[PDB]
Amino acid sequence: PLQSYGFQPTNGVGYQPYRVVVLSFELLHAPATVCGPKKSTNLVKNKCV
Amino acid sequence: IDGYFKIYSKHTPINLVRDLPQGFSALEPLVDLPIGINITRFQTLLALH
Amino acid sequence: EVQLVESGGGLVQPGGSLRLSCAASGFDLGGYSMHWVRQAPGKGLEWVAGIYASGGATAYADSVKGRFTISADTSKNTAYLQMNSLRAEDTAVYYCARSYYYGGFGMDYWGQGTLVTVSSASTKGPSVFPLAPSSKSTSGGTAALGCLVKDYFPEPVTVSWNSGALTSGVHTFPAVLQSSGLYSLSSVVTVPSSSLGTQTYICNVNHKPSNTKVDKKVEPKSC
Amino acid sequence: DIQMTQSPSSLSASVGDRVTITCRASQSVSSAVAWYQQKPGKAPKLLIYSASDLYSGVPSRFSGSRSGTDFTLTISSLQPEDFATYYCQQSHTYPITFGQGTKVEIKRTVAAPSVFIFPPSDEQLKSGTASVVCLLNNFYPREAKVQWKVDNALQSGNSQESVTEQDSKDSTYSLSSTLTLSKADYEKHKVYACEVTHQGLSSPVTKSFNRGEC
Repeated sequence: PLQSYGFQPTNGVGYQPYRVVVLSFELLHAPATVCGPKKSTNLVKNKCV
Repeated sequence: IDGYFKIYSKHTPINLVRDLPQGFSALEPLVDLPIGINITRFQTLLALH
Repeated sequence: EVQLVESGGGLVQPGGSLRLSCAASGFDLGGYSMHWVRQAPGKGLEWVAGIYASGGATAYADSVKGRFTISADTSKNTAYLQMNSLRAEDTAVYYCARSYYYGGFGMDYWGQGTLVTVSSASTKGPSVFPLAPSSKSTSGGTAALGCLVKDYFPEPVTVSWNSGALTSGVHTFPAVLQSSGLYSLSSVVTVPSSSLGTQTYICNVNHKPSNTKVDKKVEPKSC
Repeated sequence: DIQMTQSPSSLSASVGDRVTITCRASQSVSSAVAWYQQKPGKAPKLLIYSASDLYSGVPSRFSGSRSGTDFTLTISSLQPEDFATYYCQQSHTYPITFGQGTKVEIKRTVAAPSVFIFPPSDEQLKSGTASVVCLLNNFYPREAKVQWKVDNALQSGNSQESVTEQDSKDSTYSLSSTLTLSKADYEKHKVYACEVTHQGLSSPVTKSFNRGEC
């Protein structure tokens, strides 16, 4: 069912190989982990924040 | 709870082995585990020589 | 750049045989299946056969089984088709083409095609007859003179008027192969009708393949 | 052995327009349907190797998609270099098969033919046969026929046809059709006619002659 790919430096852009990574996100109603900063900033003291 | 197994714990020396130790104590939280399984039953594990 | 180049065409008497071949250039046939396909005049494309260059394994269309046999040689980096018991129905342009392994991919490299014909009347000049113009003009004030060209073989034939000087107003049709085993076509010249009695209208029917030609004069007649 | 059907038999599109040609395998061939572009006198060019696999060297204009079994081939902005007959090929199951081929027209002006009826000439009749000739000149759409009549009866099977190429500015072309009678049969009929019909003609044009005229 599978065929070898002739990926060569002599190929045009449509046949040059590309490395691909696909990011597929979780659909869980109760997520945790793989998180990030919520536009995190620095602490400021003696000012109204 | 909601797929999360929650663990709290405390470990102390004891004088009373017939019953559990007396006096107020609050257990330390350890972890919220995103597992996704149904727990209605359990067993323990021993090492065997 | 990879090319595939065909040769070996020509006429086969009905019931005879012909060997076709193609050479690969810029590409090593091994790893590919080499295929033969056919294009009869007036028809689309039919597959004939395929051979795996690196294995010798083959497949044939049901329509050619027992008649068309193929082979390949990677030392020569060429491929062959042996066509036996050829009939009039097998007149076609025969093509070489290739694809990966044994399938799941279409054919990438193609030759241009060489014509193989079959006919009981393999060498004929044309028979050319004039067509009288209508005596009454059509829209634009024009009228036309013509010729019917028939029973010649092989095709191509080049047809032009006034010995090739007249292209103006010239309408020509392609030749088709008739039941006679010979080819035929027709043409007219449409000009303002008074010009039909002024200009010369000779059908120049050229057959380089038969080493011949006919110069047929067409002119107005009572109509 | 999986045969495939293509449609339309011809498509009409101008330079810069879109072309849509489809092919339907009778059996699944996975996505292994290739497409070719053929001009008269040339080998078909490989455009596509499989439904979503385009060949380098093929204009970026060529693309397509599938719906169920059927594959649709399109050209997003047709150029003069793309007026060719398009064919499908399946490479899944042997024998390898091809579709029928779809022509592309340049989509110009529709016009009725100038109808020229040419009764058999005295010179042509020296052959021992008689060929009644009618030419439809400079007309469009591409599909047209002559309804040939002998003694005003519609006759079917004694006719012959050949068709010429379309004009690069008008899309028009001429149609050649004839009737073959032996000279002896020609002489036995009195009335001959060319009833011209086509897809754009609401009023058939009929030309006629009596036996022995012209």
